Amino acid sequence: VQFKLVLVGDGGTGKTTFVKRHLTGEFEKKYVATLGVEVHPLVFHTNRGPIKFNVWDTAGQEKFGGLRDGYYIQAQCAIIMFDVTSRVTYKNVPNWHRDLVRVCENIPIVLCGNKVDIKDRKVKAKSIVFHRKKNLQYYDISAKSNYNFEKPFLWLARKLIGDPNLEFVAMPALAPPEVVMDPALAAQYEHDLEVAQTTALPDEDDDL
Amino acid sequence: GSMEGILDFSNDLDIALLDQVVSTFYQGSGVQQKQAQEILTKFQDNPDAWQKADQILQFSTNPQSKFIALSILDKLITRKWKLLPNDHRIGIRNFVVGMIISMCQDDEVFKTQKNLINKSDLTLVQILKQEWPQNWPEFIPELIGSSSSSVNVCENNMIVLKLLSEEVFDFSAEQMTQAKALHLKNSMSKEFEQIFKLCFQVLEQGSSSSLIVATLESLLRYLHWIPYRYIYETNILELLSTKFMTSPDTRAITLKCLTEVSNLKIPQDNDLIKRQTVLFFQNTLQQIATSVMPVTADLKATYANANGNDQSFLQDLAMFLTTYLARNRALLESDESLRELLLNAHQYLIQLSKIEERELFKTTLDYWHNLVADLFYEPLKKHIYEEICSQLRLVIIENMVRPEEVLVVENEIVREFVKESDTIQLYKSEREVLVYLTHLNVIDTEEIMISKLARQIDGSEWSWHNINTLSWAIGSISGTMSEDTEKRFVVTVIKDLLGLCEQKRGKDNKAVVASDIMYVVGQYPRFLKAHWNFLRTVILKLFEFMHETHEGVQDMACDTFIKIVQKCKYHFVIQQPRESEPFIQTIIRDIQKTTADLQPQQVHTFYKACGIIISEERSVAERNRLLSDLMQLPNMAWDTIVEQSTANPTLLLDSETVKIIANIIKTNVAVCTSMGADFYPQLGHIYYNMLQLYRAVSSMISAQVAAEGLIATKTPKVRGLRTIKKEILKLVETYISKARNLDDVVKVLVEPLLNAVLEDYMNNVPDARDAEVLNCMTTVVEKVGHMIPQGVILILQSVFECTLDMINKDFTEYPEHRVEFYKLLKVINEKSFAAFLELPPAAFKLFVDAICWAFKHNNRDVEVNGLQIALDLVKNIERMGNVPFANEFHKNYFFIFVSETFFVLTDSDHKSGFSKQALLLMKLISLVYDNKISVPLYQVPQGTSNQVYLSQYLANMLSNAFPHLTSEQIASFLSALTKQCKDLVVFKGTLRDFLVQIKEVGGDPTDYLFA
Amino acid sequence: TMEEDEEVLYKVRAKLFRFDADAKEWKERGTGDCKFLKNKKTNKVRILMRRDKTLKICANHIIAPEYTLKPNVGSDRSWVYACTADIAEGEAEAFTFAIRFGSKENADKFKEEFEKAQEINKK
Ligand SMILES: Nc1nc2c(ncn2[C@@H]2O[C@H](COP(=O)(O)OP(=O)(O)NP(=O)(O)O)[C@@H](O)[C@H]2O)c(=O)[nH]1
Ligand SMILES: *[C@@H]([C@H](C(N)=O)c1cncnc1)n1cnc(-c2cc(C(F)(F)F)cc(C(F)(F)F)c2)n1
Ligand SMILES: [Mg+2]
Repeated sequence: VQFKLVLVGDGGTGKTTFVKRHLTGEFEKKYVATLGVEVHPLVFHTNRGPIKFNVWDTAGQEKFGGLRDGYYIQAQCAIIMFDVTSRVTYKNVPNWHRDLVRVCENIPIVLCGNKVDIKDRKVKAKSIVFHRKKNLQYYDISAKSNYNFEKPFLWLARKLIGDPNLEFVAMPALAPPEVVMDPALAAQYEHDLEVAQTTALPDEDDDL
Repeated sequence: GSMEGILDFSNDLDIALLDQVVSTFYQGSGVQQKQAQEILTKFQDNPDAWQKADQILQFSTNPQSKFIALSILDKLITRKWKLLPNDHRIGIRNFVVGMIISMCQDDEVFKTQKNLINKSDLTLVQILKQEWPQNWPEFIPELIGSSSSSVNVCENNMIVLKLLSEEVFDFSAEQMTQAKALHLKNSMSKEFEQIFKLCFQVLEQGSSSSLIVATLESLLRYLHWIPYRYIYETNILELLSTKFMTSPDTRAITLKCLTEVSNLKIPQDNDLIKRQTVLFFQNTLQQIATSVMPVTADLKATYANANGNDQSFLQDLAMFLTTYLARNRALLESDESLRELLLNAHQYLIQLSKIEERELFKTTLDYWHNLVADLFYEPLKKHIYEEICSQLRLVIIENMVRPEEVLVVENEIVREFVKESDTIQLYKSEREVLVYLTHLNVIDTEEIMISKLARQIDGSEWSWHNINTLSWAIGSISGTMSEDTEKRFVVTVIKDLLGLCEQKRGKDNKAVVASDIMYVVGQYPRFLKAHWNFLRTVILKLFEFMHETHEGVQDMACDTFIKIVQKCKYHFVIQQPRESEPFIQTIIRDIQKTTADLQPQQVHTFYKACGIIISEERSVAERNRLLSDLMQLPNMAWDTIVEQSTANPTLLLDSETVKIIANIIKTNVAVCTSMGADFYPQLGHIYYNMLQLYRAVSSMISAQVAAEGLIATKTPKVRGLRTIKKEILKLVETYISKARNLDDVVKVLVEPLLNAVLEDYMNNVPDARDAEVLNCMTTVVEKVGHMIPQGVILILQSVFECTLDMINKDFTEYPEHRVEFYKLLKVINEKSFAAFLELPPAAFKLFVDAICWAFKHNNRDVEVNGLQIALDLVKNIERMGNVPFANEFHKNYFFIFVSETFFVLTDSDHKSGFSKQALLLMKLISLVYDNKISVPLYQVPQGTSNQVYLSQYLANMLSNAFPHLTSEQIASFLSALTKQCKDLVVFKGTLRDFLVQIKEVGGDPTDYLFA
Repeated sequence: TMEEDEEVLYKVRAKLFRFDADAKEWKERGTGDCKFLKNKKTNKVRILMRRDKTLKICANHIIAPEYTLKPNVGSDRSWVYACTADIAEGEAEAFTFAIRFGSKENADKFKEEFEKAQEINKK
């Protein structure tokens, strides 16, 4: 039960950071431009079963665009991403959209305005209307704060599975094993643990 | 494995190997996929891959492989077409044409290869942009002709025309020069009569839906630009509004066509056109009622059910109705025979407005705001819409979104986590419409609200959702009623809401109802001001909630307190009748009791609200006494902590002491924020010891880095010591930015400040420098810089070079220093430019470097200040006129700024700054074309004008940077650009025309004569 | 769900990290409710933690008695400890974990409860 999801938008808007948060739970602060595309599978557990997305995280910087619209072939859904701290990225949303629906003419598409965590917002809420005429779903999101991070995938999953009441459910939790530590490498986990103890956790001013 | 073989072009291409790489990319996974991807990218990027295109299209069995071949041609056509020899051009044309014809005659390919035929049409369209009509003038005639040969070719011709209209009218601004865009637009316009014929015949004929839907999709595009006559002087509106509304195959595209038709503004004097605008609306609404849904249908349930394309049809319908009615409802409001039409349409909108779908609601709420604003001003309209407005009151009141202020929520009623900002704009838009609807009929709004309320008292309708949405609505209409009706309204509402918290017991009930009363009372300050006995009771009740164990209620009680005080402060400073003292006196006396269970942040808000009150007292002597009373606790704790720091300066080790100091300083910051200039006596009380404590904590931090390494700046202890330093800086900044007595700022504050902060900043290691030092200095320079020229010099010397070295190795480290640094250079450059003149020549050169380094950031905060500094700096040098410093400035730096500006304009990585980059460049060029540079810019024959040398420098500069341009392109560009250096808008157009030409070969040099 | 055969001894909101010893950085793994669950049938106590809105497991492992909570150099509200058999991602991998809480009180109460559990598992 798997669906091809293409992710598009200008460079720097936070596409790869958004996926990676869903893959691993981490927040990558560095900007390493995506080269062509990166494919990751991503599974959600719903009350209607598991749904699997094959996420084609494509590249926003033109000089890294690779096959460009060639990535869109046979996509079943998509996310268009812009950055609400960068007006230029909203203004290009119509260009990504044009190129996406020339290849994929009838697929569910979400428009996501990322980085609403940043105090100085530039793309005002009232100004975000492109999606109305094109029947896109729209959400404010932040990959850094997780604000609404799940809503694009919950929406798409409802549209793909055909069930507006589909919800995410807790995966069942198998008993964990009773493993005793290895005395051969017990003198070794002094070091691995020393490093981690003296590396400071990121973002110590956060509420958590 | 051996997938990389296709990258070797020595041999011929193994098509079957190509196809295996492709299917490994699309259909594979993991590493083989990731490796096939890199192979295909390298294959595509090869400047000769296009030659392999026709053999991939001839002999391949993979549609994806052919797609990728076409992407390779597209790249070649868009960027390098005119460098091809003419024979390859026609070969490529005839190949692409022939593959299209060939695919549209094979009924099986036509059905199953839609993606590949679309890609081919787009490729053909790329060839038209380059070749049509000047080297292909019969394209449109042949296309019309060939449309009779087949139904598959006619259908596909529509796709080509749709993609052509898009590329010419909808997406040409950014991708073509002005001149080329005009040329293709005029060419399409000239040949549209014929195109319309084909499209109108197809639509009347009526083959099958597949051709129809494509002809309509093309029509959607034409309507963005074609003349009104093609719509109103034919029978095409009757077709759209009737025939194609009935079939659901065509109904979606037709509605979108009718929305575009709507949106135009009609010639507002012709009775015929007006009647036609009415008729197509009347036809459309009859087909909806009869063939889709009657006006009573439950569109909320239909949309929730999400069968088929319902959700999209309802959205398109909402967009059609709102679009047409905002433009044209006046066509329906006077003729009595049009009244049911007007109202049925608005009745559909009432039903659309009950769907649960935020974004769809926002779309309809925008229309309702347009309506009710019109009805508040236009004479004789509102009675027409009375029953609509009555229904809208109920819709809005039952779907109020939670306001910012209401900090409780359900998951179990608990506290918020996050500032819902997708909700902030909605609430405001709901409030605005509801406030208008209350003006339009205040009696009906009250009756709705009081009855809904009567039916909560009864438990007849009780629930979290219902009492809340009602309460938020009741709050949101503050200021629409008369003071007298308000009086009786609020009384009733409060009486009823009090009854409700006594009935609904349990910890979750009482938190819901308490948040609702706080919201409501906080929203009616006019009432509170007039009913002092009630105001006093409200405040005492809020003080009570400050001891509540439910953290949501408690945090809300603090915010409600200061929200009330911002509006009613005057009533807390005067002595009220029947009161032994101003109420401020009672609040201050009891502050330790009132605030004892609050978190520190909430304590500081409480003190901030007391400062708002104290600043209402304008007798200086009485204000300063209130201020010292308010500050008694933090000042006794301060006087204690400072005798115990001076005697044996080591107690500050103590993590508890550190927290205590920071909260003292944060308390002063809170009170200073609301008292402003009036805070000065309190600041003077602590200033000298505070600056000594600053030096003392600075020593502690230094000594901990020294003993533990850089990692010490991550420890709780050192972050706490730095918090002390940051808060001291914030307090000083906060005071200085509101001070009215600048003479005291300079004579009392500034010198001890600079002695305390600047060397400590300069001689710390980089990871221990606080960027707040920079922010503090920026306010100092902003507010009194003009009075402290030697102080500004001193600031530069201490922070300029050492900060630059922190931030000039990449664009990412020390982000906050970066931003604060360019903010400080900006203010110094506009207010104390003399500081830069006394800079040594080496350091002035680092300053120019610093400005240019900012241009290259993508971080907009930095970039924009960089461009502004550069512009202001030019103005500053120009103002010196003809003197040595300015002439040596031009000799040394003029061409550095021209070329760096040109770099960021053309590298495609700094688009956000185009407008300011163009501004800077036009200023620079204009300096030379007004002989405001009184010195030769060169080291070339003597007597040469600076204008001639500038042209020469720039032609050489662009020739080496863009060697694929011809000399004539460059020369025409510079001629246009220099001629337009007093006309920013045209200058910008000319730069945009250049940015287009540098992306292709063979740009036409006459394009720069466009203006 | 596979949890109704268990009793909740302790719940707290936390943020969980996993140390990438190759990159030498901590990497967040999830943010949600951290629970101590005591198996009604075996009396074995585990940590189970789920992400807030996807509800995805981000920690599932026995609160072994061999484990020891250490402080992290940057925080007075966090604990580092090494885990040999965590199944949140599937195969029982080994991790160095850090878990941070809203406050230092939350962190200290967690350490108390974590240690009590170790005694219970000591049987
Ligand atoms: N403050 C904030 N920053 C974010 C957020 N999401 C992503 N970022 C930041 O945006 C920057 C770009 O990261 P990235 O996810 O790779 O963006 P991208 O669109 O995938 N880049 P590309 O298209 O070139 O491959 C990073 O620095 C990242 O920390 C967010 O939600 N909030
Ligand atoms: C009900 C009840 C009570 N008799 O005060 C109560 C409920 N919770 C906690 N403590 C007491 N109740 C609920 N809310 C109020 C209330 C709230 C305000 C305030 F929101 F603070 F403005 C004001 C008033 C008053 F001014 F007294 F009407 C009452 N009472
Ligand atoms: Mg990316």
